[PDB]
Amino acid sequence: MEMEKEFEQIDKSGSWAAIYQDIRHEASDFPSRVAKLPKNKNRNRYRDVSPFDHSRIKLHQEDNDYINASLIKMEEAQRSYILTQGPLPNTVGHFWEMVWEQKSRGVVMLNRVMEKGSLKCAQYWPQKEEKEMIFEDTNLKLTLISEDIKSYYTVRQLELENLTTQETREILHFHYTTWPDFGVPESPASFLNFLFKVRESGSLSPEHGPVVVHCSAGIGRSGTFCLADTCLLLMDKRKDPSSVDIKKVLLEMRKFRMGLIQTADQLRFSYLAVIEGAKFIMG
Ligand SMILES: Cc1nc(-c2ccc(C(=O)O)s2)cs1
Repeated sequence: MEMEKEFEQIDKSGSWAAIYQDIRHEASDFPSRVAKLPKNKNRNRYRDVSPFDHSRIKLHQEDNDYINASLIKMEEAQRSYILTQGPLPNTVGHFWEMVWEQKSRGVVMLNRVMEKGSLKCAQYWPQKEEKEMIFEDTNLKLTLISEDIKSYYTVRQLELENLTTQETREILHFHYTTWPDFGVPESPASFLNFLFKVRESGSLSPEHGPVVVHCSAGIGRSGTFCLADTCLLLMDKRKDPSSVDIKKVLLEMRKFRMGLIQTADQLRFSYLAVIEGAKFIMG
């Protein structure tokens, strides 16, 4: 496994940060005029990244189409993903209008609501069956239908209504619940267990809209979920599977959203995720 020799090289030489900065240095910088404007400044989780203007998801409202989210389109792999900030209290309604307008089936959440003592997002889904949520500003109802609580994650069925017209759709919320406060998980096994369960739902498949995933600054794990999925997929696609170069794939994703993969631990972990996984894919 070549990636693996290069991986092991790197390990022995203590080069993560140095490879990491290199990618940072060659990354893509694109304008983000929209995020940065006065009116839409209440709409951004702070500290947070900015959606480039060429890639941003447009809301279908005629007065502020703004949301902190991006479309990542991977031509080779035939995968698209929407990456976004954990919603704020003032943007919960926005988040669900995006999910509706974009025909998504799944939402993936890679963090806890509260971490390291602070709120990392607003509690954006109903906690109980009997108590649904109404977002008057975007005219939408959200009802919890079922909950499946497992050892590392939890999966939920949701029913979202478009109150203007009466349509309803099922949305599945996949939540990874055991990403440690500090660092990265030792083994990627649960992480890969989790990615295939999402795959299995149909939420990443071309017959649905793009999967919405949330990455919130100081903690932007989602980059890894996408990076990992795209490489594995390409390994199943090409003739020469050893030609998949995660660095290159990463930079490619970076043309669409700034700063995906937040650290050298996270890059290392990304290699790990893939190597295993590939290995499991061999049997
Ligand atoms: C059939 C599959 N092959 C791979 C890989 C095979 C070999 C690799 C390598 O040696 O680098 S990656 C992943 S899934």
